[PDB]
Amino acid sequence: IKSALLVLEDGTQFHGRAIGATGSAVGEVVFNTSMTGYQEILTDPSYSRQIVTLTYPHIGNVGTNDADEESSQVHAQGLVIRDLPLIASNFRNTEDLSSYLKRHNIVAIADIDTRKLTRLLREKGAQNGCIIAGDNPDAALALEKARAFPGLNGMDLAKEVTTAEAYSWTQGSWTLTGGLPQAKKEDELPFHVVAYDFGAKRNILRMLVDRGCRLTIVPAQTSAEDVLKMNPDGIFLSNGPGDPAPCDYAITAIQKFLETDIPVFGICLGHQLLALASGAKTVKMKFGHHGGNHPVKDVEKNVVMITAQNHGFAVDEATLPANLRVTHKSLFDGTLQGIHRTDKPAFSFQGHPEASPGPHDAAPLFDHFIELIEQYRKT
Amino acid sequence: MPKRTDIKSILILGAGPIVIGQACEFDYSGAQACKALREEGYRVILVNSNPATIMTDPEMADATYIEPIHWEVVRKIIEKERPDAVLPTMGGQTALNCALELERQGVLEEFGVTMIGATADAIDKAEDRRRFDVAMKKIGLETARSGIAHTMEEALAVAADVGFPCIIRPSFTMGGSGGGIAYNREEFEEICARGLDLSPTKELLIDESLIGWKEYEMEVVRDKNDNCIIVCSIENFDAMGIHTGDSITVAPAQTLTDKEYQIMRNASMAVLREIGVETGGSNVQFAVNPKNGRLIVIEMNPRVSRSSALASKATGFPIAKVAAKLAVGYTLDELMNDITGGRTPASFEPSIDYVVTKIPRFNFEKFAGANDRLTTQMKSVGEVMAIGRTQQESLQKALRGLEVGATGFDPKVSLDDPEALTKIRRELKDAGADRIWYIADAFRAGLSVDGVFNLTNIDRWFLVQIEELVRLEEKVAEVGITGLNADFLRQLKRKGFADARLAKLAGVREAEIRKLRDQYDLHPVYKRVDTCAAEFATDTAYMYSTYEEECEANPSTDREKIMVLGGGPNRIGQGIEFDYCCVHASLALREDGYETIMVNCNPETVSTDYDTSDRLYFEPVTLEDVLEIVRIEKPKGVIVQYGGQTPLKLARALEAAGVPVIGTSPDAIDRAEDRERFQHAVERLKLKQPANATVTAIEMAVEKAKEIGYPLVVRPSYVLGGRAMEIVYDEADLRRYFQTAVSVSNDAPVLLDHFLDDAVEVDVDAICDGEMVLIGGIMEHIEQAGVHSGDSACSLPAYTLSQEIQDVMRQQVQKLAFELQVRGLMNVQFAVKNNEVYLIEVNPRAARTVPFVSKATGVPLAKVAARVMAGKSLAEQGVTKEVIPPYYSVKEVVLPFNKFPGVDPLLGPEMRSTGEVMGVGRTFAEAFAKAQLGSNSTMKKHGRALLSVREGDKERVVDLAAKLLKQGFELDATHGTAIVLGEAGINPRLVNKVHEGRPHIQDRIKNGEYTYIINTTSGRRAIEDSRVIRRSALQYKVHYDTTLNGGFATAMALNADATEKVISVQEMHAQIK
Ligand SMILES: Nc1ncnc2c1ncn2[C@@H]1O[C@H](COP(=O)(O)OP(=O)(O)NP(=O)(O)O)[C@@H](O)[C@H]1O
Ligand SMILES: Nc1ncnc2c1ncn2[C@@H]1O[C@H](COP(=O)(O)OP(=O)(O)NP(=O)(O)O)[C@@H](O)[C@H]1O
Ligand SMILES: CC[N+](CC)(CC)CC
Ligand SMILES: NCCC[C@H](N)C(=O)O
Ligand SMILES: [Cl-]
Ligand SMILES: [Cl-]
Ligand SMILES: [Cl-]
Ligand SMILES: [Cl-]
Ligand SMILES: [K+]
Ligand SMILES: [K+]
Ligand SMILES: [K+]
Ligand SMILES: [K+]
Ligand SMILES: [Mn+2]
Ligand SMILES: [Mn+2]
Ligand SMILES: [Mn+2]
Repeated sequence: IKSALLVLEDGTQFHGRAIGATGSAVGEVVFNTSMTGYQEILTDPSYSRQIVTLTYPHIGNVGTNDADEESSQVHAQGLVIRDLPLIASNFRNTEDLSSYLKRHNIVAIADIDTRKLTRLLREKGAQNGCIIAGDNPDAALALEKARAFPGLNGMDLAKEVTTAEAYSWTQGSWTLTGGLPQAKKEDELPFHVVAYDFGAKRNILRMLVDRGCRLTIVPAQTSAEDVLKMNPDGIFLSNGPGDPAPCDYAITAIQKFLETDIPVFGICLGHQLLALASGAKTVKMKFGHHGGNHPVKDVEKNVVMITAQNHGFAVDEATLPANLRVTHKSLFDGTLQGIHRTDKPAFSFQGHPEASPGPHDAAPLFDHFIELIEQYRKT
Repeated sequence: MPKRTDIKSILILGAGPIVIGQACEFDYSGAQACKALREEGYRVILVNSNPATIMTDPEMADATYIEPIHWEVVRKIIEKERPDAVLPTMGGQTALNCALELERQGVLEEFGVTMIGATADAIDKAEDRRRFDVAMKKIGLETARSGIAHTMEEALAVAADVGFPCIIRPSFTMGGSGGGIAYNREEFEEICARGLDLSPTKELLIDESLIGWKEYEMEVVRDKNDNCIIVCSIENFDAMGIHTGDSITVAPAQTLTDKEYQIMRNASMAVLREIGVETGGSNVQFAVNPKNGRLIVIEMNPRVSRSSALASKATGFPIAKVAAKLAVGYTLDELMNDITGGRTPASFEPSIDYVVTKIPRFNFEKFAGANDRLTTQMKSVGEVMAIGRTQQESLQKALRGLEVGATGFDPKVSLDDPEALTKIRRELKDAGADRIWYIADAFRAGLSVDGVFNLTNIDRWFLVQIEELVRLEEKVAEVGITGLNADFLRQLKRKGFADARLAKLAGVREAEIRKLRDQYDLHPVYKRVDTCAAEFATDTAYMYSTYEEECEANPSTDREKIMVLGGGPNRIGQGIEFDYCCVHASLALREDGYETIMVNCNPETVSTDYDTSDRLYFEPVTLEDVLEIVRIEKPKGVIVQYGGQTPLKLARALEAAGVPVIGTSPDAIDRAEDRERFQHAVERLKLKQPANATVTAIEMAVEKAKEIGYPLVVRPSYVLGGRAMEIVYDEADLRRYFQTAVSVSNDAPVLLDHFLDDAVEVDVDAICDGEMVLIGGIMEHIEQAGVHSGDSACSLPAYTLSQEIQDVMRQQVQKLAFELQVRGLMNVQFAVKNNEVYLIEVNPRAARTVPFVSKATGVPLAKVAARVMAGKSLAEQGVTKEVIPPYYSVKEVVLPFNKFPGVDPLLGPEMRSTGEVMGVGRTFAEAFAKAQLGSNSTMKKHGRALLSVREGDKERVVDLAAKLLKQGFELDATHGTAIVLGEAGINPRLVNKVHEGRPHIQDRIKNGEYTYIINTTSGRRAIEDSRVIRRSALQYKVHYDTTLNGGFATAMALNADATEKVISVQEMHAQIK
């Protein structure tokens, strides 16, 4: 018998079973309502320093596969589930969940009341916690480490997960029939996008490439100047972990891009950054949005779309600069989900148009971006 | 826009009598719509022949019509109610089909009725197989290698194409009706023959084989703004090849990666869009090749389905309610999510933090010579649903919630039976209703998961789970009661193990495990259903039990509670009537100020609706499960009289365990339920009962039989629906059916009752408050005693019985009510022979005739009796005098013989009907004709009639023959009948039996020579001799009667017009003074 234990800042204990690597894990604990796409969720960089709790009891039913990786590694700090299936049963499976977690050296616990945990977080808001998996896990030590957690509030995580050297991406999206395609030749890509890497999901890139862009990924801290110098047909601002607030560099630079006529697009963090760069304010939500069933309204067309969400922070609507016009809102809590510059060719989305995992509903948000780009090209 | 202006009045098309493949789902659906609209300021008019439904409650809709669901009849309703729109999507196939014929016949057009929810083209687009297929290809979805057939010659050629095995699927049918798996040529013609005839469009869709692929369904809802959502996804346990309705299924889907889900999801939406569904919800089914994710579209249902009900109960998402509203132009974003206290919009996709399991409920034991292998045509009669935090937990609960005697995985074969692996093999290879239990037996027997997968095609994801429970079970067996430490016991409770299963394994008493649990403090917690996985709070109390940490029960201390125990899955003999009563008891008491708690796990019910009671425990109706809730609810009282045989059997145990049982006592119930005890009561009362004896063993039975004399009726204790009941003609008839009678007798004796020949059967429903007895109604049966009350047609008032004799019965009822200590409802059964009242039995509870009588008398008996049970007397309620309506009311039943062809469609002491209809008339004749038509009888007012009667009926046959002649029929008869008729002066046309020559009856019936068939038999052998007329009459769709009284009634009906006049229930009730 292999123990594990999860302790919340508030002193609440969850005793269960160890399902991943031996050791401890500390982070901000979050709940995710997705019924499918746990692997994609795990390899999502925005989860860095976060201990992810899944609401759907059985996690690992389909095993894992490389195509289902949204990044080169597992970003989640920890994994909290109700039940780890006996077997993985899917033709796409290459490695059972346990193995995978261990391999990625992830501390993970199973067999706990995730529902009670969910209700707690939803009720009393996000909390930091600690998971200790091993022989005799020390509940007081766990608490200590949890308590000692700093807090993603004011935590710039973007810098921590970003790429070292800028790079090129020309790879398209996955197909059932073909799987992950072969990278394309630059010449096959009309458009040329520059992407800030704030801890970006591969699906963003693929979907872009999918729409005719040849990409160049750059570190979060890259200078607008350095940027402009490549003559990009459009710029893009990825998703990523932590507080967007603290990221002055990127803020600064974005400000610098909005002086020019280049089209710009921000997803999630990028959304927050751009809103920041537009003089808007960002807040940290009670528990945030994490799932794949989130209704979002395109206020403009008065059309609803089910989306993939993952965000602990948000942009304050009642502090929005006039130049900032609301394109979208959440139908669950009326939060701000999308914005557009009145003056510029810059807009953003709070959720994930790229899904992975999740509904494909918001993928057209990309198309806008392509419109904006072919237009600047006409120019 | 918001809700529509040009529409004020809506006509909701009901689904008719419950039949296999088309059951309670719609009453649930129908009733949802009704409430939805009405809550929305709309005039609601609805038509439904079924009296047992809630939807036909006069207080449910503005205009309620209990009329035959015939376009001519529906016509007259339109004509009279001048409805604006018509909602034809909440009544299954009956409704779609009718909506379409109204349309065809230009009736809609004729009166300006707008078709809402779904248009006629959309409907056809999906209902039509060729069309559907064509759409699939147009939107690039894949379907199974097929072809369309309009003929046999054409079906042959497509079969010679796709190959065997092949899948037959007619257009405009559901429940796999008229379909099946052709594994050869012989099978092929028989199936196609049936489908082509069955098809409204005379069209079959023939497919290649996808047998063994995974099977999935998705429930989608689409609005006028084009908003689209997946309400629920479902993964089938049983693979492609076994109709979803006959399969164990779970929600949500379990073995798809996000990538496959999305594909499936997109396809689902693509499909609704392509077909034209804009203002509702539909079900899209798919097949998946486990080996490669290859997706294939199976079909679409442009209406609500049985999965919608299940899907609804599974997520807390009110499908039918929403859809209704959507049909009047409401949009998803507009609509609030019920359960989250309207905190969120209905436009979202539900997320659940538990596992839902549904298992079908069968009744193969009632249909001996039937093929009991599961296939593409539905055979089940009901379904149970369970919720658990884990699949194991979910599954086990469902097993015990099914009410088939299982505690969970009880063994089917012995471990020390040489032939055991062979039986297992078979059962696995060729699924029967018993498969799940055999799968466990296979693990006990040494078969591997792989070995099982190969035979079953059931995903290993499920299999390993069952193997693990088996291993845990073997441990319990080894360690025994001593090994039941808290840790282990706790682990066991968590995997769904029932105290009862643990008990058998540990070779102890269930009460011992429960005690042990007590010691340990091992009790379950209650979670709530909320549509969102706890993302938001809910103020609704829709809960399920689980063994975890946190409890969300939060019980009131505030009020006096009343617990109502539900009937579990529907089944022959115990159906919707019992739901209707439960719903009413809650409605009543609640209104009276009590906090009402419902315990039930039938998803297709209104009782399992969160609007219905204060509290809802979606749990198996077992002793263990009920005790736990009681433990926490601490109710004022519990009602065990409104949910069938179940809670009835639990009574003693409950009371004994401290449960506060209200209404008729457990001892009292036992006086009535135990045949020997009942027998005494009759004696002590100086009442008349046949010559009989109560017995426990054959030899003695045999001996006693000699005494009583044959023929004789074998009646077990503690059964309803005539389970295992049989008329015995001799010793050996006896030895053959005796054990079976005992096996179902509940440690109570089996009655041996002398058969009462040429006697009239009577049912009496009454209420006793200990002070007074209120007679609800006396119903005289058409078919004689010997034909189960549930299978007989009946009249209210009686149509032939003297007042003098009825009065004799009213008194016996009262005498009995009082002696037996009845408190609430009771149902009394009598037989009239020679102007002599005979007592057959007493049902110490609400009976299946209750809803009908209520509807007929305008008195809500379930409500009244519920109040009496809770303390309020009849006097106090002011319900003290028996009502005798001004009109006639006739009940007729619908039988499933057409689903089980290898069965002799004979009537008897054991109930086999699945549903019923109500006929209301100015006369008995008018009532009957209406009943007969609504029962979907093929009877004509002219043609040739075939007469083939038994000896006893040789006297009244003349009168019957005569009557047919005066009507313009032309007669044919067989030998003996012809002789008698000849002697009367009636000269039928001679017809050759099958052994007599050619052409014979079969030939002539088969040729379509006849429009009516009257065939009566007597005796085991003479029955088996005439089986072919019956089977052929059925196959060829000719109205047939198997009782002379039946024939006489038919005859009368000939002098009436069921389409003549229509009347609302409101209006019927108003005619009562
Ligand atoms: N190609 C095929 N191979 C094997 N099995 C099949 C195939 N097509 C269908 N089936 C099975 O046949 C069943 C019935 O098909 P279906 O189209 O749902 O009939 P239906 O009568 O319209 N259903 P319903 O309206 O819900 O009562 C399915 O549940 C499958 O298990
Ligand atoms: N002695 C008898 N003579 C003739 N017919 C009889 C006799 N006993 C019973 N029957 C027939 O057998 C049927 C079933 O007997 P019954 O005892 O009522 O069964 P049951 O299962 O308790 N029925 P129920 O509780 O109403 O669903 C009756 O409806 C009669 O048609
Ligand atoms: C579903 C019920 N029917 C087909 C629509 C057959 C009983 C109506 C007659
Ligand atoms: N109410 C019973 C149905 C009667 C059937 N037509 C037959 O006579 O057997
Ligand atoms: Cl816990
Ligand atoms: Cl294939
Ligand atoms: Cl142990
Ligand atoms: Cl059969
Ligand atoms: K635990
Ligand atoms: K199936
Ligand atoms: K269909
Ligand atoms: K009868
Ligand atoms: Mn269908
Ligand atoms: Mn009975
Ligand atoms: Mn009876």
